[PDB]
Amino acid sequence: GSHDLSKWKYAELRDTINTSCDIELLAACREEFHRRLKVYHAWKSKN
Amino acid sequence: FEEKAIEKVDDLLESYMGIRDTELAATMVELGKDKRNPDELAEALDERLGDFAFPDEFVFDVWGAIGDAKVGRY
Repeated sequence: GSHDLSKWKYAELRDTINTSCDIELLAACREEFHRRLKVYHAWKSKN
Repeated sequence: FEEKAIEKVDDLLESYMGIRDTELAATMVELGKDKRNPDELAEALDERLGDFAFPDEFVFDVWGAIGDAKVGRY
């Protein structure tokens, strides 16, 4: 969605994931949830 | 100071990202301990940990948290 989903708390994401029936919002939250872990992966392997 | 600061911040990490890291959190404490406003903190976070896209409210809570540590709010 045209939400700025970087503003959301980790709780927020996980919750709307297994609550919402909005498929668009779903994929969007699932992606954000991913992004943050992907970025943390990139930081870990460097330092 | 610093030890209680890291905790307060690492908790803010967990609540943002779902993971926990006393190191990454300490990087952030060290980064912004001696700044003068949340923007200076933001500018320094952007240097190294830029890719996280840390939201303003996060950068506020970290500014807030580190502030509380120099005071004794624990």
